[PDB]
Amino acid sequence: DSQTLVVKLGTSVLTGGSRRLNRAHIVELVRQCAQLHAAGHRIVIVTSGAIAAGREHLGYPELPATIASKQLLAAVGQSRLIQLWEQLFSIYGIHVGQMLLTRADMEDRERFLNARDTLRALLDNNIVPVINENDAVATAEIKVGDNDNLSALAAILAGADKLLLLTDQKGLYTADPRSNPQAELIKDVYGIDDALRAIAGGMSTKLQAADVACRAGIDTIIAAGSKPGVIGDVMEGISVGTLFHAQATPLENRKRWIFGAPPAGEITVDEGATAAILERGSSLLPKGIKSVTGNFSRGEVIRICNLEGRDIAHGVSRYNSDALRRIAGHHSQEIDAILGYEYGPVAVHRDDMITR
Amino acid sequence: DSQTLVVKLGTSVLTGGSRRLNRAHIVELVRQCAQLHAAGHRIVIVTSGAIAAGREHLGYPELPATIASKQLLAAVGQSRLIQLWEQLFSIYGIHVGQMLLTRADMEDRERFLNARDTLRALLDNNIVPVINENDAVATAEIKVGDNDNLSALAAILAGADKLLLLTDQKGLYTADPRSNPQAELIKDVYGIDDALRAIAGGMSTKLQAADVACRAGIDTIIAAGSKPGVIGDVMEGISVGTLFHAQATPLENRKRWIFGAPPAGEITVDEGATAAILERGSSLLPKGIKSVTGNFSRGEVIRICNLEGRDIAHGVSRYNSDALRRIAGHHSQEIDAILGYEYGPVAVHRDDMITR
Amino acid sequence: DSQTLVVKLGTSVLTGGSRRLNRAHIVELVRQCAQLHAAGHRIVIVTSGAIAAGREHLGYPELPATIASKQLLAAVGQSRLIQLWEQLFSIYGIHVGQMLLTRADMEDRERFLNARDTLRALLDNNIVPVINENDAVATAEIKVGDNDNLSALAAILAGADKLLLLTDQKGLYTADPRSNPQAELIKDVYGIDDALRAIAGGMSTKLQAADVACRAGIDTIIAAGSKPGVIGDVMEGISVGTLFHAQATPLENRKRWIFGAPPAGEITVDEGATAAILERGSSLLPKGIKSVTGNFSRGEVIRICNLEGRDIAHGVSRYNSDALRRIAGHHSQEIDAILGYEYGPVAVHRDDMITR
Amino acid sequence: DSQTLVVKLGTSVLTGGSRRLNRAHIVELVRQCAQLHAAGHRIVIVTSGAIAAGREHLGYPELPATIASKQLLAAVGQSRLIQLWEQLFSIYGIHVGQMLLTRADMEDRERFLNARDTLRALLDNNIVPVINENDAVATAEIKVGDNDNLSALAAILAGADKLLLLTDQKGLYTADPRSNPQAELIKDVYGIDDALRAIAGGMSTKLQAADVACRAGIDTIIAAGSKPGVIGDVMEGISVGTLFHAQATPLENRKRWIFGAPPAGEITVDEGATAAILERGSSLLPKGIKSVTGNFSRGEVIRICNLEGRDIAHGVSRYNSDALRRIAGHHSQEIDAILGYEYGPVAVHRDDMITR
Amino acid sequence: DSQTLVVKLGTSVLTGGSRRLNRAHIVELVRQCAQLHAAGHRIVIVTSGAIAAGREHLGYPELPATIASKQLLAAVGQSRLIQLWEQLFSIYGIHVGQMLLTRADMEDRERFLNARDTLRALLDNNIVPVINENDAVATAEIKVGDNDNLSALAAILAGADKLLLLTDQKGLYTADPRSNPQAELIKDVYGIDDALRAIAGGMSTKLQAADVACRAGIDTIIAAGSKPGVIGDVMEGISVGTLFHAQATPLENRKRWIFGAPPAGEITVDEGATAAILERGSSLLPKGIKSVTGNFSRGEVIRICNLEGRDIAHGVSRYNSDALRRIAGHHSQEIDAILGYEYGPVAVHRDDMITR
Repeated sequence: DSQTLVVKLGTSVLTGGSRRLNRAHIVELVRQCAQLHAAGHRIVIVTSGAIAAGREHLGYPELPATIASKQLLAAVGQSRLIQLWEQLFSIYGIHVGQMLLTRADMEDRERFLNARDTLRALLDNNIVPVINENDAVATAEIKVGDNDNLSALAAILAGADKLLLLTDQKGLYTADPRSNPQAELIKDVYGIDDALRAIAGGMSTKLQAADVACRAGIDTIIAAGSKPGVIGDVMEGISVGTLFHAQATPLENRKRWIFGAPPAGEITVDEGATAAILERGSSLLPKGIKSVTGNFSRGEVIRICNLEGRDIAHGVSRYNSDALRRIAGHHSQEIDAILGYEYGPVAVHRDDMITR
Repeated sequence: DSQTLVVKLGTSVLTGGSRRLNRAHIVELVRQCAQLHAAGHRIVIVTSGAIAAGREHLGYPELPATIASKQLLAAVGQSRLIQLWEQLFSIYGIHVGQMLLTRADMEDRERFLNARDTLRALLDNNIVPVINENDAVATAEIKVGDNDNLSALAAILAGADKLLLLTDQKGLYTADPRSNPQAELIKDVYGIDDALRAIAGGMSTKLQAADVACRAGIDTIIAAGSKPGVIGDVMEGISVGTLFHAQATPLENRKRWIFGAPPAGEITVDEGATAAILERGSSLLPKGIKSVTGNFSRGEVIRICNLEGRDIAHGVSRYNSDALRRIAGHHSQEIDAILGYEYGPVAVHRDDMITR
Repeated sequence: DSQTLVVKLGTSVLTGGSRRLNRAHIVELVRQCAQLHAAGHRIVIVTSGAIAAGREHLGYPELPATIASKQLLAAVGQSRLIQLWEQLFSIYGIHVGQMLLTRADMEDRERFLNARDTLRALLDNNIVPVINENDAVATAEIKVGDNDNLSALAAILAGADKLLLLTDQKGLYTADPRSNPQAELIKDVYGIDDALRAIAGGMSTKLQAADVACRAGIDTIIAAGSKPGVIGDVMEGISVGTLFHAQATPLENRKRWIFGAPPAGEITVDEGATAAILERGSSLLPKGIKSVTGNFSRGEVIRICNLEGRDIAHGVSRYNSDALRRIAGHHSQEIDAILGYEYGPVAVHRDDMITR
Repeated sequence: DSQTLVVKLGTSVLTGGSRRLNRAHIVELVRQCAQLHAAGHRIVIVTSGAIAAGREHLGYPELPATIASKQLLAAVGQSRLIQLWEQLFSIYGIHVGQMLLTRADMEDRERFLNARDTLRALLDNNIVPVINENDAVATAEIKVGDNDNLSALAAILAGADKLLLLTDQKGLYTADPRSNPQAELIKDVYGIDDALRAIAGGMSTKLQAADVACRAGIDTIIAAGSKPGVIGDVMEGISVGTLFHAQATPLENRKRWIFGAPPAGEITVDEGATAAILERGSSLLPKGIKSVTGNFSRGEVIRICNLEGRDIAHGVSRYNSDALRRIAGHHSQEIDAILGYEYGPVAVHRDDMITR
Repeated sequence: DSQTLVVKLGTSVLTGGSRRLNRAHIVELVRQCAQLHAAGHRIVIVTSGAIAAGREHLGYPELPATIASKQLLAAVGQSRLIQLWEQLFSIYGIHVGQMLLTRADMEDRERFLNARDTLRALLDNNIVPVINENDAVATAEIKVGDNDNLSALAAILAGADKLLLLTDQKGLYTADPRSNPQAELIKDVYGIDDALRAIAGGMSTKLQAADVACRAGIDTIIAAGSKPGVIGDVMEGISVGTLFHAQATPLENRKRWIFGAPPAGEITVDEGATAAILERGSSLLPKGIKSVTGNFSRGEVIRICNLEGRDIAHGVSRYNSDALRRIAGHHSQEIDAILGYEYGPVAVHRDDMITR
């Protein structure tokens, strides 16, 4: 039962509050993640703290406290941090891939598909992808976000089963633990309500990310990074901190994604392909394509109809309208010859359409 | 209560029986050693497996099975292994210094003193020294030995309190554990006897090293590398394997070292340094020297006598006879100007002399 | 026509007088050496400046000006310098190997043979050997030498054709170039006479090294490191600086080495082996051996005589007397089975004997 | 949704009725299997016809028609056929492993476990295992069986989802197709009854194997080898021939396997391990073992009880009683050190007990 | 004077201590075996090292150190090693047959007979049988045995005259050759005793195999694989290593085998067959069979009595009781017609019977 887990590490966890990175905690977490990976699970890491790496690499220079200095430090520390991550993960024989993503890329239909394909390839080739925010084109408000929303976006993109948010605190408490001895850590949360938001006054960003993940059908866990073996316990299901149960199911999220917008086009599908899609729930092949109507790009939701014209399914196109028209009615092995490139042997994946 | 601990790691422990180094076990042991170092103790590491590092670095070439190939692989793997040790120890902010030693250097009087000085400087500057055998000028008869005797020699050189020999077995057993369910692990050994040698049939080299270490007053412990927290337990004194108690005391070993060979010279000492040596057991400074007789080199044992001629102490010279003659009666700050170099402010250290 | 070249790089050349290594000059020299290596020649590098690398790696600490500090710095600088050398040589796809040597090993009969075998293996497997001085057991007087004599010793050990000593000066001048405008660069030297040592007043160590190398039949060239393409021009025979012609031939040096000491033993050789040795000048195999008389270690010069008893040749034994006695009369492929190790298929190599 | 499919190929299918193997059909089936493997599935191949390979390799000698000749031909053709299979599978970059199994081995408790572990390793390392019957120790009656029962045994061992029995005929017919034009191929069979046995008079062996597989909870399909794309259609679920539905569930088969015999021993399990087994259904670790009672070998079903002695589960031991006693209470990484070998880090796998 | 020889080659001999098979040594040994085969003798080869072949074929993958990995490697190395053996033997025009056997097969009465018949057919058709342990169903303790006991079992099965065990050492030594120069090679051994077992400490397995072979009346020789022409000298009779003379005679071994267990049945034999058995020592034919009493399987020891009921001989049945009952009193040419198969033209072979 292999599962996909996304781990978010804040700068406070990585540095321990100091000016530099604390590599002992990082290597312990890497050991736990390597155990999980060897167990057969898929791990995706979202990290931060490139500024500390940049400061360390430059010999801690005396720079003015401007956003330009922060951008410079982030630019150097991106490379420095990826190098550190690969050095630490090479101890257990695990390769690391770098991903620089922004929210605008998530919004775009085609860029989302490209990022999903790249991440899926990375995961299928047993490579742990390290995902950070592209600070080259980011703003200060995005910098204050600390990749919290980015973690939820990455979890949605990867289709992960659990999302773990490591922080300094043990999780969510009923009241202030310092003032109230009776204040207790909340264990299970089923619905994020305004009362919970009032209780926790970047914990608010963590709650927002947890709500976003839960609305997509992904369980969210908030725990303390300093807790030993926290990742393994989260993987096993043992309670270590505040848990946010998934409000919906992944199929609901797929329906929401497919039917969120009206179709941008329609294509004609032969009878055999129609039967395969309906009876067996198979993906759509370019051979069964008979006619392409309208104009659209790769990743846009399109309408699928049989020869009779009846709506049979709604799905996401893996090719643009022109390419689909050109490769219609050909064997999947000739797509590269016809187009000069290939996005895969299928026109619409089975998991990417809703049959109706 | 700072103590000096020497850890010996065979190729079996490092590689786990494979063709390549297993870095998970090594990083765990490094974590334990770093905890001990942070606790304030001094750690010296004797390592092997340069051949494995050389094989891995060269892309595993198909070299002929010859001693020349082994020397080739050792030459490359020395640098590769020191690099690996430095990378692993830098995680906890600890620097690593390389030292290559042979038994011939230990036998020599002057080279022993030079190696001791280098190791003492490394230990005083909070740097973990990594000791290996110089395979460029080595022979196969010690290549089969796997640094077992070199570990004891290094323990003697460093003035260590405990010597730990990590191995595959849990230690020493009364009988064969496989054949005899009643066979149990021997916990304490006070005198290495012929019966013990007959019991263990390469445990023989480890027994010889343990005997050599115990004869010099150093406790020897044999344990299993795979045992979790072995180094910490050994440091605390908890029983984890076969323990060989020290048959002698460090004072006895010093007496043996001083009186092992006849004095190679004699020096004359004024009354002030005589009172310093006798009443307080202080070291000897070049100011107190009045006359130097005989020819000797650095490290030779010399005879110390007062103005009358009565013998007061025997000690190990830190300068050769010519240098002592040239710097006699001068302040310690002028040694560098007079000679062009210096070996310290004292002519004979208090710990290298025996008052009588 | 492959040739063996030994390049000695002092600390002044490596650092340019600064406190840290200047990697631009080093990478240029590495480019020249890589060109020569790809051309089919054999390159041996004698380096220095470990103290600079140790200072740089430690963050330039405020160590007291003591020899203990120098040894402390060298202990880390050795590893750092070898890492730098391998990084620079890996650009041109050339592997490197570390060899730590002392003059005492060169004086020894057996350690000399072991070092020669290791170096020959390194050279035959297309690996550039980097030779330095073992500072763990070295003295201050050796430290002030700066590997001038070690360079000549390594040149003799490697059987090199040319020894190149890079320095700051352009070469050797008849008079002081600064004071006397007409003072010019001496081009060729045929004998190091008293006048030459009078002219050059640390140039004296370089003259001593050149004398040692030329006495063994190796051409010594003194040039300036900053000169562009100096190594290539030295290889092609162009004049770039003072050249010291070889006073003797390698055959004369071999005779001096063989007949320097009386033979330590004697062996009896078959008539077939006699025919191989006398007419054809071949090596000696263990099959032809019948009786070994006397006790000797590996590397000792022994006497070879036929069955009737007359001397035929004197050579250097590759095995000790006991091993030769045990393996005499067996095929060369059984040596490992008989002894548990081997030093090669021949008992006395052709180049290590003088037929008479 | 990866699935494990076992394909059995008879001699008639491989040779097409000729004296020699017909490699065109074999390479077509290999192409289909390679497509399935690249799709992410697991394939196990049971083959025959080694006698034909032996005849072809020996140049078709004129041997007497005795069982000894057939045994010799099988002995040569085993190697020849494995070589042919690996050559054909290397075209698509798939490695092939050979396993020789007999029914008596499956009957043994320990040999069954060893074979299962070997097959699981082969499948997990993406290697197609080719399974045949060891004809060296087999009898003539076993030879007439044509690996039909062996195919079902291998399917049970691998835990396959479907079993395909290629044959000359299209499958099972209601009547004789030649005599009766109204005779039709039976598509689905839910229970093998005596009427079906009477209908088909080695088709009977095929029915026996199908019944054995169905009673184990594995679907059995009988089709014609000459049918194009038969394997792909079979795995996709398209009907191509007689289908035998699974009478029982895999959990029923596991219960039958576990409770077939009374436990041969009992062990004591700590409270934490008891909670892990009960609450989470995890496997048993050697650390949680507290006492081993009775004598048993690896693979035997044993009784698991908590500290209170209550019977909590029944499972299959991966180690013998002596090894379990010796390694009880130790961390899994020390099993190899204690025993000299390791059967895995767990005592009993979670799939290998029934919690009660 | 044709003789049968069994040669056992350990992994150390095959690989020379490296990670891969050294084919020069193997081809030399194959050349010697081919010369012997051409001379008219019979050769049986027992080999190991499938793990090395599996590692080489799979591109030396990085597998975890577990017995599962060893089984995975062996599953491919078996085919690779058989292919290598047949490739090397085809140079001299000799075919090779594969035989996978285990000790349990030797224990079984009928499997022993089947293996003996297969091996006899292979030998009679000038095919060298290559024998290895079936690692699919083997245990770790079987792997550590290195086919030593299996070699003796195969020698017993084949009825070989000599058994040759190639090893790294030159043979059995009175004392340690390294420590004691007076230690010499024990040329002849007539009885394996406690002192011999104490002298040699995997030499113990070799001694056990030699004892087993000697008690069966087969000479055992331990020599060094690297020795040139060892196989030819062994066949000729030259002393190349420790020789273990046969303690018993083949007739004694046959009597021990026959009378090891009481007869499982009895048959009635006509007077002509009785006369042939007693006077001429001929084998028993199905024609002379008069009655079959009791039930038994092929290979079981049965009791032979004449018409009067007097016991005449004890032998081993080549058929089961039912088959003998069915074919009793019929000609040998009709056995195949009656049974559909034939185990030979005789009921009990003369060499398998003991007249009494």
